[PDB]
Amino acid sequence: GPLGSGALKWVLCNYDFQARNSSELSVKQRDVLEVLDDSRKWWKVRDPAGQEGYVPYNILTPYPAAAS
Repeated sequence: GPLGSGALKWVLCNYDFQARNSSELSVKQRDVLEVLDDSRKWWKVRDPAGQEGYVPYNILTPYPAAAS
């Protein structure tokens, strides 16, 4: 088959978290966001409205697109 060159790495939230301090951003249990930085516990992500902000990785989870 072909090689491809466009594999993004989204995350699915598992708990809600209100955040508006200065450079933080609120998230919800059904929100889905794309990871921009993972250097520390405060991951940086982009929401579907076009903003950005920091959030703790502990409430975020991978997007394996499968469950049981």
